[PDB]
Amino acid sequence: KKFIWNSEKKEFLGRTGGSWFKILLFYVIFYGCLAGIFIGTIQVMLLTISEFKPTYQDRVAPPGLTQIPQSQKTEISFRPNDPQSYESYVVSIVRFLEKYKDLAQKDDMIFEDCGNVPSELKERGEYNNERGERKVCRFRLEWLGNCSGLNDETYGYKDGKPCVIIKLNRVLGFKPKPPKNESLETYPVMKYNPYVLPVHCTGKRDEDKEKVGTMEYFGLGGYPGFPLQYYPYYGKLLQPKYLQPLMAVQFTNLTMDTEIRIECKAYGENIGYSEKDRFQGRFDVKIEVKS
Amino acid sequence: KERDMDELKKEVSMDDHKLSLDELHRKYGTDLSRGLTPARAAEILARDGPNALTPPPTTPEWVKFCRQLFGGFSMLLWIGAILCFLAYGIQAATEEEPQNDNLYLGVVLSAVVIITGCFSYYQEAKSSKIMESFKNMVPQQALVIRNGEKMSINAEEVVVGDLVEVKGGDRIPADLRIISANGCKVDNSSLTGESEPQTRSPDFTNENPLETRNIAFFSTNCVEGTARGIVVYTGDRTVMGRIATLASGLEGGQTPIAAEIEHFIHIITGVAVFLGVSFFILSLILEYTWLEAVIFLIGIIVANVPEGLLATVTVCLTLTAKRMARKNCLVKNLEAVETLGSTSTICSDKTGTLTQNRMTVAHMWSDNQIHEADTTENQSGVSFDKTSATWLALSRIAGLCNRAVFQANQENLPILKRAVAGDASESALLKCIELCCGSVKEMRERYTKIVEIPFNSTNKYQLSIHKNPNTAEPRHLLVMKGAPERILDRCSSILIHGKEQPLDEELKDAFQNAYLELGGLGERVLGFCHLFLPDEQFPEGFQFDTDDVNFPLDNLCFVGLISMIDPPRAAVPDAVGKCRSAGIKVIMVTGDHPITAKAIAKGVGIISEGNETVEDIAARLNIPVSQVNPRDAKACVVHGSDLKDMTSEQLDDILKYHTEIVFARTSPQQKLIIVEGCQRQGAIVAVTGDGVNDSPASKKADIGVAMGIAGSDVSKQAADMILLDDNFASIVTGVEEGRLIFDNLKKSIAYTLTSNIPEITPFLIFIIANIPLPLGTVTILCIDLGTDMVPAISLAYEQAESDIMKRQPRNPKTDKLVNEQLISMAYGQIGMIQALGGFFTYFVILAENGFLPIHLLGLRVNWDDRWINDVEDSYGQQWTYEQRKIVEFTCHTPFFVTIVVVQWADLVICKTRRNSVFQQGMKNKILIFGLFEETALAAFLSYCPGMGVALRMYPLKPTWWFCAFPYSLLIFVYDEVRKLIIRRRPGGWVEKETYY
Amino acid sequence: DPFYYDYETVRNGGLIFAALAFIVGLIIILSK
Ligand SMILES: *[C@@H]1O[C@H](CO)[C@@H](O[C@@H]2O[C@H](CO)[C@@H](O)[C@H](O)[C@H]2NC(C)=O)[C@H](O)[C@H]1NC(C)=O
Ligand SMILES: *[C@@H]1O[C@H](CO)[C@@H](O[C@@H]2O[C@H](CO)[C@@H](O)[C@H](O)[C@H]2NC(C)=O)[C@H](O)[C@H]1NC(C)=O
Ligand SMILES: CC(C)CCC[C@@H](C)[C@H]1CC[C@H]2[C@@H]3CC=C4C[C@@H](O)CC[C@]4(C)[C@H]3CC[C@]12C
Ligand SMILES: CC(C)CCC[C@@H](C)[C@H]1CC[C@H]2[C@@H]3CC=C4C[C@@H](O)CC[C@]4(C)[C@H]3CC[C@]12C
Ligand SMILES: CC(C)CCC[C@@H](C)[C@H]1CC[C@H]2[C@@H]3CC=C4C[C@@H](O)CC[C@]4(C)[C@H]3CC[C@]12C
Ligand SMILES: C[C@]12CC/C(=N\OCCN)C[C@@H]1C(=O)C[C@@H]1[C@@H]2CC[C@]2(C)C(=O)CC[C@@H]12
Ligand SMILES: *[C@@H]1O[C@H](CO)[C@@H](O)[C@H](O)[C@H]1NC(C)=O
Ligand SMILES: [Mg+2]
Ligand SMILES: [Mg+2]
Ligand code: NA
Repeated sequence: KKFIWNSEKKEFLGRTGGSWFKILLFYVIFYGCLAGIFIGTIQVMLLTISEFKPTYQDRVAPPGLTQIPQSQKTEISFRPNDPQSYESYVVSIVRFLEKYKDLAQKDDMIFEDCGNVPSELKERGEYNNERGERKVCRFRLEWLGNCSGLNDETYGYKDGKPCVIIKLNRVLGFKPKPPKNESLETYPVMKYNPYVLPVHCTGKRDEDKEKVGTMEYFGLGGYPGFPLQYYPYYGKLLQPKYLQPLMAVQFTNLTMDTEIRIECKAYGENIGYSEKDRFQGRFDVKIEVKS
Repeated sequence: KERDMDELKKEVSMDDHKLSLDELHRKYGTDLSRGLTPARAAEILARDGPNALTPPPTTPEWVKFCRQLFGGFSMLLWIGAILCFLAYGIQAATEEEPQNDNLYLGVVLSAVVIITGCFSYYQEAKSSKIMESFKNMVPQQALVIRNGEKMSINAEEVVVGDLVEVKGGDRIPADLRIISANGCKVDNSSLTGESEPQTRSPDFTNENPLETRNIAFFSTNCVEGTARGIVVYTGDRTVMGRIATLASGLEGGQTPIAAEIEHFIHIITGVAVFLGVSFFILSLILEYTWLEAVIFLIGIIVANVPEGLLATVTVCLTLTAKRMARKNCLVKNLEAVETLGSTSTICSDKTGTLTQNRMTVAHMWSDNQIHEADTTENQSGVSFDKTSATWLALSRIAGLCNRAVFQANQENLPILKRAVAGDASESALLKCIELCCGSVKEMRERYTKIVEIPFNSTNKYQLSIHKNPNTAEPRHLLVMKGAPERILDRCSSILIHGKEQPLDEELKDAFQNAYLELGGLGERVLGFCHLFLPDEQFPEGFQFDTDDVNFPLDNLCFVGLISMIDPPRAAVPDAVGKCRSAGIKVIMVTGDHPITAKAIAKGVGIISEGNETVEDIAARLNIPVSQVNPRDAKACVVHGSDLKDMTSEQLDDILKYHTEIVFARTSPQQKLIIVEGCQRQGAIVAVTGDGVNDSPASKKADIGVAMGIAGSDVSKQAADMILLDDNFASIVTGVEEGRLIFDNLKKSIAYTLTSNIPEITPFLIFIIANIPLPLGTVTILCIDLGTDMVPAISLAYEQAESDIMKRQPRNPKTDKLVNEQLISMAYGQIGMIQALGGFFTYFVILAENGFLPIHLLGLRVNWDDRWINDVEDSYGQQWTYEQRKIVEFTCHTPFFVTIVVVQWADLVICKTRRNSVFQQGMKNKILIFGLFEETALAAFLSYCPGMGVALRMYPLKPTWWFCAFPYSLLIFVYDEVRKLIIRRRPGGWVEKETYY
Repeated sequence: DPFYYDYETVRNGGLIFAALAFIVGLIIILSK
């Protein structure tokens, strides 16, 4: 009963040739109309959104806190001697900072020299297209001392006492608000509380906090945070080649051959946290410089 | 070697009955008037086993429970669950932080099969739980003569070769060889099917042990008189014993509904493996390795298996089975409820099934006029004219001169169903006078009987003289009854409206053609007469001692004849008409005499009025039967005497060219062969019987239909459906509900098969376009095992779109449950719109949150990564892992809601296969609740506090509930115009390709 | 701020709808 393939009375795979053509033609027209309908409705959907602002922005309420060495498990395990052991790290750091070189930020028509001191926020009008392409404040690698250097094509970084810079999640129209001068026990920090978003790193328990001896922060003018003069963001369409602020963190006194956990928590009123997302506001890392 | 054992039972039985009295006693070593010594009796008792059929093969409850966990459909969910743990075995060992979705899925599939097994098992076991409440097996002791003395012992304590005596009313224990009888009439109804009480005489008569009268049979009752017999067969070796053992040892077959289940899976997996394999090849062509491609093969195939369809189908069958139980039409099998709808040939039994198996007064003769009496079991028919002197005289002759009365407890029972002691003929006469002529109690004691003359072995006449208490005439009233040929000789006067007339041939020949009318109708005719004795020649003190001529045998006044026969049940003829209207070929199968079988078939509808048999054509032309052409006779009678010498091909030819067939005098084994012959035609056969001869026919039949009270216990257990009310119209109700649930199952199947496309397409393009997951697993379970449960079940409550009792029976090889038309609509068109609607809501949510639909291409590579917490969207924003994963899960929840939205219209369109929604109408209240529950439950699964915590289903922004609205409306429009064109164009395009 | 969504109000309305539509469905199958 399963050899209905053909017969002398015309059937193929179950039906005739004229029937195969009728069915195939119908399905082509039907699915063609279905495709045209889905495309027309998806076009109306595209017409319900603008080019300068996402309609819903509540799912990114607390900005994240990422790092340069996008590790497979947020762990930094390498050998202070073997250059190939830490190649995966340095490669990502150089590729990340490749857009921050002095040669990359050379056009004066799209770049604006903000300043050597963190200042107040810079609002470039509204988010519409009435104004031209907004300017992006420059951020030279020199601001991150001891984690930038004037190295060649390969940024000879720190083998012993590594460097891990932190970055605030770029959010459109987001205005960072640092904590009030009434700081609720925020771990020794500079008095530049009004024009910089503070970020403080620490261990995770009584063990990690003891293994991590000394940490040195680097930023704009020497402040451990992000300057307010670089916010808010006006989208990729209006601000292409935008350079968000960076802040490096170096762990000088580490206990070699020991995996220790570090939590870099960014503080502020407009900075939320989440017990489910260990990256919202805070940031974790597992460093282990095994010799 | 049990094959040979079954072949020795399908053979017709043999005996050693035809032997001299001395030969039988020597072969058995038994005294004829004394039996045997009790020690000899106990010696055989502990030799071959007590006289009782071996209990049925007990069926332990764990066996049938594990039975419900297997089958054909549940087997598909089992291999699917195994593939889930197999896929999980490959996934766990190979990837990091594996997800608990596949393991969650494997255990859920296992739970689905288990719960379905428990629910279906509870229903099948409930049918048996009420069936065990019908075993009212009352122990019946037998009267055996041993050591020259009479003794009453249990039937099991009876052995072979000993004298056994039976009284009128006693049930024959084992098979006896009558040695001395005295007016003994036995009831061979429950065994061979002989309706009228067949008498038993010690003299050997026919070569067939069934027709001969020197044999008493197992499970047969002695109607009247007494008789003696030597036990020949005992226990299971008995006649009905070998029949019962044969029924238990016969195959049950494959139900038509189960065959549709098998053909259903043949396509479900055919496309599942086609999609899985073709996509497995595609995935390896792209970039996915063998490790991941194997999981893709399993995921695509496993998703294409409707998990919730097993439970919905089981409940869908259970609902119709519930209605069967409401009308006292129980089904021992949960799926046997469908078999009636697929039936195209019903093999019915005459005695007990079609007929009431009880002698009843059929017609009366008065004033040269036939008067039909009411013969309905419930007494709801036409009443004759009961206001004439001819009627009062005839009624008095019957009510008075008749050896029949009621019993003790027979006081509250109805006039017909109550018990009467005596001859079956005398019992019928009593039930008719007690119903149409007041009461026979006072009507009998009124005319005081002086001297009676019972029936005689020759010239069978029964007369008696009574006193006349009328306040006008003191003359004695003599009454007599007998065969018309035995009373015409003893009559000279004729009664008409009150006055007498001579035996003029102008009315006497008119009496002969009427006698030939009732006789030709297959009934038993009797003649009643009376006469006024001259009190001047026989004073009030003269005692008419029964010796010499005290009553004038001749010169009597004849009033009229009274015929009688077992009538068909009340709703039997109408039901036969409904089945033939439905296209079901009705075939009478019985062991009764052909003279009555042909007449009963004429009266129920198996034989149409006007059609002639092969014999009828010859008699109409006064020519031999061998000359007529059998093609000229649409109907034909088949005797068991000729069926024995037949081949399979000959029986096929009888069924092919004869539309109305009646099998008479067919042995129980021949009943089995007849059913096997109808099955060779490939048509679905249903057997409706009651006696033990119907056990081998009902068991092998696709569905056995037995009588709840008037049916023997053996054929009642071998059947698949029982009629506790014995209303044969339940067969018509069964065929109606069978075709009804079949088409409703098609609708429910297409509904669950439609949701499959939007359930798998997200995961398909997830592999192709490399976009984030459009729909999650847990969200799919909320559809197949949550919301859609109510619409699928509510689709069973759908009524008929047109008259189902007007269409012809479905061809098994043609009208399949699931064909390429249903799939062309569910998987091809309707489900396709549901899939695209889901993708619409998918792109809508992502684009409104900053992920343009064009930007989502190739994003799953970094999207599914857990540590890349800065993935650039379309506006330049950076999304963390949970920030974007929350969006993905809150994109699965509205996708699930999108499914419910398109399922609104999908439910309304699947509700009607051909009629418009305006024609059929939204009167299905369960379906209305199906929409309300499905919708409200869907909103609960998204807005309850903690859904995004347990089921990872986050709340929806209110604008998503309308992203899928036009898709449902479009589905409704396209399917509505489709069925509209099916209405105006019943030709081919919209009917052969889309209609299913 | 445009980065705050009133999820509690929308969620509240969703459950009230799930209550009304369900109890009304119950009234539907109870034609009395
Ligand atoms: C950056 O690294 C240089 C080393 O190349 C550090 O310079 C040393 O600073 C200490 C004081 O902390 C002096 O005692 C040493 O003599 C310096 N050595 C050299 C070679 O210059 C410098 O301190 C580091 N900068 C920061 C901010 O930590
Ligand atoms: C850097 O860390 C080292 C420990 O690795 C500190 O030196 C140790 O001090 C303890 C006493 O508290 C001694 O028992 C150890 O022998 C010391 N080890 C070494 C290698 O010197 C050191 O004080 C830390 N320095 C700074 C600037 O934090
Ligand atoms: C991931 C993408 C590329 C897969 C595309 C699959 C499309 C082209 C397939 C999926 C289901 C298919 C249909 C399945 C059902 C029918 C009816 C049958 O009697 C003839 C084939 C026909 C008419 C098919 C046409 C092609 C079809 C629509
Ligand atoms: C592009 C689409 C939306 C337009 C299609 C037109 C639809 C919506 C119109 C066209 C014909 C209309 C139907 C005409 C006939 C009937 C039967 C009548 O007893 C009630 C109204 C009813 C049920 C109408 C309902 C609305 C209807 C189906
Ligand atoms: C086709 C028609 C007749 C079906 C009628 C049901 C429609 C109108 C109902 C079914 C589900 C409903 C939604 C259920 C849930 C929500 C969330 C709530 O916080 C606001 C209302 C909102 C957004 C409802 C809008 C109206 C809605 C889409
Ligand atoms: C289980 C899964 C594949 C494995 C998986 N994650 O595998 C990566 C482990 N590191 C989760 C996927 C889902 O949740 C969705 C699953 C999919 C297999 C196929 C499934 C089960 C379907 O037909 C519908 C849901 C689909
Ligand atoms: C915060 O308070 C300190 C003294 O407690 C003061 O020196 C500093 O200027 C204050 N900063 C602001 C922004 O008020
Ligand atoms: Mg499904
Ligand atoms: Mg019977
Ligand atoms: Na059966």
